[PDB]
Amino acid sequence: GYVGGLPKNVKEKLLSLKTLQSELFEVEKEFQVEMFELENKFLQKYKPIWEQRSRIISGQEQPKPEQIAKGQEIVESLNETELLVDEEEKAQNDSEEEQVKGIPSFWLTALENLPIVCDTITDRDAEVLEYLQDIGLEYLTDGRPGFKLLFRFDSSANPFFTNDILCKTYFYQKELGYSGDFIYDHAEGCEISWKDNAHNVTVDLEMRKQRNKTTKQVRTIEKITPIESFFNFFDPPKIQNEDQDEELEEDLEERLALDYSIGEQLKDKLIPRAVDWFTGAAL
Amino acid sequence: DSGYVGGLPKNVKEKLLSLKTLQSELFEVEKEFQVEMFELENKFLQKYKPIWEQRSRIISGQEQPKPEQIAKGQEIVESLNETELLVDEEEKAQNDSEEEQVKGIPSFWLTALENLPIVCDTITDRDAEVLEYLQDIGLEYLTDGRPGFKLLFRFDSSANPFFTNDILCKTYFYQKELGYSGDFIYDHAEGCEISWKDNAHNVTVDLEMRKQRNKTTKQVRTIEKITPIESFFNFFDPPKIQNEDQDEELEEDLEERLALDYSIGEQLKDKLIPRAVDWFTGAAL
Repeated sequence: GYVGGLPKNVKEKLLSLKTLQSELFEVEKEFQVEMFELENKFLQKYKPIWEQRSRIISGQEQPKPEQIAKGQEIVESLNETELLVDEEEKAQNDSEEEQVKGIPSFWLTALENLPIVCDTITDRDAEVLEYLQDIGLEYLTDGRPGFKLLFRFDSSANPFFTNDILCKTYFYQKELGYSGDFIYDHAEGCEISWKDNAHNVTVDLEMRKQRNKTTKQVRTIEKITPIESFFNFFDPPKIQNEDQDEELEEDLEERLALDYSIGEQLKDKLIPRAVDWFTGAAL
Repeated sequence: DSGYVGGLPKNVKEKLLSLKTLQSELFEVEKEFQVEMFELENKFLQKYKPIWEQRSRIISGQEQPKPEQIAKGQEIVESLNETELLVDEEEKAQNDSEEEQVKGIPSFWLTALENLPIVCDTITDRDAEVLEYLQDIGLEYLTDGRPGFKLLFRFDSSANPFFTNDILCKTYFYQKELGYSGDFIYDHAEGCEISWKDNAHNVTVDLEMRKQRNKTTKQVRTIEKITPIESFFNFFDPPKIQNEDQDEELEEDLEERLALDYSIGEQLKDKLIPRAVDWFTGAAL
């Protein structure tokens, strides 16, 4: 205030500082573009590792002796001696071992250990998550900057929906939010092609067969009511803000905070750290 | 669950070991990514250097704004709300001879630090007295030698009465390996020895003097005593370790002092200097 009340030398110097602030903001925009470029570059390196562990998880690929030995040495260095093999386990025959190809409930176990997301999982969700093979992540290059999430389900054996893959998208605002980070814009996601309502874990179901007391027509009914589930992660909050959504926008904002927290958790912890979160060592 | 872990078939344990190996490879990739980020950040620090130097010249009064920069600032003021800078008729009547009697921006950096939440707690009035002579706050990235960043504080020896050092700097150091989350993690920090002009001006100590005809020792003797005290300039001379005392005393020392010190260093580096102006006016809050 008084700095404005100070002579126009001080005001004019502040004006120059603000012009330099705008120029610095331009340099900052350049830096942000550069760091997203670098992040994409190294995400291309992340993807092979994540896909490899996903193939191991689903059982689509097998380990190798050198990898097992390296993990042995690392675990001994980690002090997490629980993973260590014992002779009683060695006694198991191959016929006993191959009864399951992938790690049972790998992701479900990992998501159960993960702090916030585990609260979202219901029993039917847990059963569904058993068919979850992989979680993949991607960055949005066009238009608004943002990052996208992918899940792969073995839809062939999945009894609940035909969606081979589900994708979830996040958006950021146009300009650099203050403090030189990117702040969120609303999110969008897929809709699930449930095979039927009984198998729809986002829904609880009622069956009714009736003869209408008013018209005396004969009818059989299939009825639906939505419920909370891990897959409420999809059907994300509709819009950041719009005139018709305001009453919805209350829930959209709250669920947006929660869903951004969930996605941030996935992005930083789970997809970059899966093994420890499965084993619980990440706790 | 230990029981479930035991239940894991030997094949499943082998697969888990392979997965942990993959996680280690991921940590290696994260190391490479952090190296690239550090180098790019150094490059854009080089690009920031001109603008920061120019604003420093403006702050010190060594340079005067041009009408072009003035008009651009006026436009940016018309944007959002900064009409505090819109110059009024009463000021245009003034003359540079009257205005330039105060050259530069009084207490620009001291004001900037005080608005900064965490660090301002450490600054005392005795520290503050030095900070009016602060006219620059600079960053350096320790590309050579141990990784980390160094902070630079500048003064005028001919102006300040406290020390003969034109520049005071603080340093922070990282471990050779990344943290678990993939971010950088810390090593012991170090600070400069302040070349105080005299102990009386020195602000990291409180002193007392006595004189005794000590019959207990039959000594006509003069004595001096020095006590460390709390002050922001304790931000320099950070803690160090000695093995035996380390595990009892410096364990808690490292638990507390290092946490506060790293928090303050990162807060300066990230929040303050890139927004050196908004923090001074307070808009950066």
